[PDB]
Amino acid sequence: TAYDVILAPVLSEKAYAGFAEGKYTFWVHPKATKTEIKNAVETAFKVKVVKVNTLHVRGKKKRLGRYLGKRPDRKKAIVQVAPGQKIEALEGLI
Amino acid sequence: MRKQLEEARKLSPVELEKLVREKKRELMELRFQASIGQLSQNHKIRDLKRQIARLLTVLNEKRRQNA
Amino acid sequence: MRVKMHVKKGDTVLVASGKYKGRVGKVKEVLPKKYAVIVEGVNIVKKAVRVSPKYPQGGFIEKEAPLHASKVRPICPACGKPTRVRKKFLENGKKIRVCAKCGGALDTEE
RNA sequence: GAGCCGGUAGCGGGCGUGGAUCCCUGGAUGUCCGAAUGGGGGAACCCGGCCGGCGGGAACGCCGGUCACCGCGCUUUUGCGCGGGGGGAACCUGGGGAACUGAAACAUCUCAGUACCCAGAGGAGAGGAAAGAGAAAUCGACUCCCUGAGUAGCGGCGAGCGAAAGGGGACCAGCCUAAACCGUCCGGCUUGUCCGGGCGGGGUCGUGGGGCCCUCGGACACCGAAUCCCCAGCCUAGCCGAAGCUGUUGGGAAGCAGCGCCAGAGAGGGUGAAAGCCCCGUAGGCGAAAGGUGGGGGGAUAGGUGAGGGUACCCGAGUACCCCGUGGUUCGUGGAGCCAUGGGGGAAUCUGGGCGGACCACCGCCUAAGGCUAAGUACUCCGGGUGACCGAUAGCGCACCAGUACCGUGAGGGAAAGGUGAAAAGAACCCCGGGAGGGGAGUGAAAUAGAGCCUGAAACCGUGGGCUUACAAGCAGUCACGGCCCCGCAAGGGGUUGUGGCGUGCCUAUUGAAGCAUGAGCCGGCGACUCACGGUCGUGGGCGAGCUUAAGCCGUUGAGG
RNA sequence: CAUGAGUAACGAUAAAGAGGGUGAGAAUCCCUCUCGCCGUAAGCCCAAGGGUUCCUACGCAAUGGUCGUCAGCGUAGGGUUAGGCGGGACCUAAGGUGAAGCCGAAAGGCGUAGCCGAAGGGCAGCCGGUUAAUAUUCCGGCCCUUCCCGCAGGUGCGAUG
RNA sequence: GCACAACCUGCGGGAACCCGUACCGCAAACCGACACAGGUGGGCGGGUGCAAGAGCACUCAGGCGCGCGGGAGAACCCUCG
Repeated sequence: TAYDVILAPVLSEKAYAGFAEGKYTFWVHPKATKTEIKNAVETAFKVKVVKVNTLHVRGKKKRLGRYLGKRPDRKKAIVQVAPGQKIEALEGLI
Repeated sequence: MRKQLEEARKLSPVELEKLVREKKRELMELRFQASIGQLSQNHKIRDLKRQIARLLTVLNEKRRQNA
Repeated sequence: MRVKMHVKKGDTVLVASGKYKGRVGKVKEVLPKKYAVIVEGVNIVKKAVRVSPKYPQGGFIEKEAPLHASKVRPICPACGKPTRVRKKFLENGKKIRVCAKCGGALDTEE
């Protein structure tokens, strides 16, 4: 309770280009306030929170032998930089 | 790391505070890892979580003792 | 054959079997006594995978089932297992004693 | 005690004899919904006001601690400090309370105070020390069982309905408060001498209590948890613990055989086909803990009980009682009593007042219009165990991703599917093929044991073989015989039929059926005269006086007395 | 598990024919070429309601009323982000709730006030460009919105009665 | 309270969260248990011609070709001359 962390980067393709020049996209604690995004963002990666937007998605179509389901809840949020800093290794990475 | 049980015993306010906080960050590191080293990681994840968990068990014990 | 058991890594005899030739019990569960005597398996003529040689057919088949094995063997083979008399301060020593005796002392051999 | 990262075994990585898996008891956050209560709201999601915090400060926004409502008592000012509420399979109290069907109609009546809506206390409440019984100069709380008679009786006296004291049994504490009088006291009003409310002695058990006079009196009684300490019963973890191997037919043996074995423990299951001596911490007996629960046995804690006469009396309920309007009760309107209340009347302090006999004269009875609770019968969610209780269409419907699939708007309804094998060794590999799937190799004891895969029949469709069939009119058939073919030693026995004789199919309800009356699609599994008492007649059996409920007791077998 | 039955039927008389292609196989997929029927709809569009799916990639034993190398089918992965669009962060009627209050054997009946409660009120942006896929949400050009800190200038300012 | 730090007004600075789009969507994805010719709300409804016009006939864009095919084509019901 108060363990700041609240996310998992958007290893997502399309989301790549943004990482590429100025914005970055990730999966975030389905719940964090957008200002929550700004803070986790800022103190976490020592940056400059710019433009913080959000989207959400649940799962559809998972057949399980004799019964079925479709998954849980994956949350999406995108935040941009001010200069183009931080996330380096992450980005060079994927 | 029963030994860690010990360190635990050892620290207090702001201490345990930033300890568990930073450690937590560490596990974040893990979260990140969700697609890199991985293999020997496993444990950093499960155990690390158990560890920090303890961290909390303690804070509770101590400040609880308090108020 | 329950939450409780017989010998462990141990080294014992096969009565009603096909081998009898006792030996290393590589592993033994807690509930299904499931124990492997490394005394009779097969090949599972493997996947056809490169998992086993790209030209496969697994070798060490050894899941030991039946429980007619005569666990424990001191200078004596088929014997049940005793318990204790403690003898020393805090002494469980559920070693195995009957006729001959064996307790699997933490030394020279299991 | 030495292995585990739940059901997934697989991947990819691990923790642990410096008690790791895990069994238990108490621990910590303990998301959002749900009584919800800080506010709202189509719940499980959006809002807000106070102190703390961090960040880019202010605005933003999270952790956080935060803030209904109720009535309840306390300082009228804490509105501080409590209570409840919200549940719950059945049992339970009261609240309110119905047609069927019976009475072969049916309006009294009946099912019944039953079903159901409700409110609510529990772990069980219910009732629970007598204005009782009952008539003997008798009993003695309340509750539940057997019996009391299904008589006493209630009634279109009709269908029907139907007690109570006693006796047998079980379980056996009894205890209290306003009850002006005491005095005390504070408030009173208004002052003297009324009421109000606190302390008490009084604080009625089967009758006194108070105030005056005298005899008084100087250690055994515990609660309904008064209360505390314990052996705390258990909770779930515990522990031991009896004796065989050789052989041998077998894929097997625990089996046939040989000899050797145990037993205060031949209850059972489990170990490749049926073990006391192999698996099982079981019957043998014993085991055990610092938590969560108490009856016992005893202590202490013990509020509070526990004397005698005398004397002008004042001191348990605001309505007893009587008129009608009604409930109870074995009572349905009646000669109809007692308790109980809706209307109007409308009082007695132990010469008191209801009660036995509508009522009147008697004796007798009990002591009313307040309070508390244990203990013996009920109930079944949940645990344990046993079953001339069930086997996968019976069992809970439900034996395991069935209260879910799926129909309905909601209310609501409400399936199916259990097993491969002994163990996975469950199928490398070669061959037709897009694939499935098909022939081989290996499996193996079998794979006509091969993945919906045990046992795996009937129905129906199929491949081959035997007899049979194109001038034939018949449920069917079937008696006869002749031609085929079959096992055959013959006797002859099989199946097959062409010729001919004679032949209206079965069930139900019918005076009456072939039915053109009907039932009938075909196979398979389900599918319907019982149980409890009363009785009643028989008749198989014990004594003529014969037999024993409710219970107390002994009880692997639990043995019957 | 049979039976009419391999007859009745394929959901509209808005017709289709070719060539080449890909394929284990293509009347029934892909391009392209001839051709008919819509067109006032068989248009697009917002909304509702559906809630997967949409896309991209493999696959077809089930499913389409046969096809089927096609799919809204199966397997996997990725896909919608907005101070200024919408709705709440505001308003309210009918209308529900309901502190008060009146009222029932009980459960409730009625209910001002305040609240909840609407494509009815009110409010600050548009267009051109970019993804397999979303846009006035992304990018860009252009045009604003309130609220907070300040400062600068200006005032009886200061409810929501 | 204000009034010396309340409101009206410029410039600078700084802020602005919650839930929403995919696509179907006069319809094989919404309602009829079916890829059921039924129904289901508002937005010009391109054009020619017709006196007028969302009706008419051919078309614009844009949308198709209903999803089982080939075949001779006699009875006869259908539809129509």
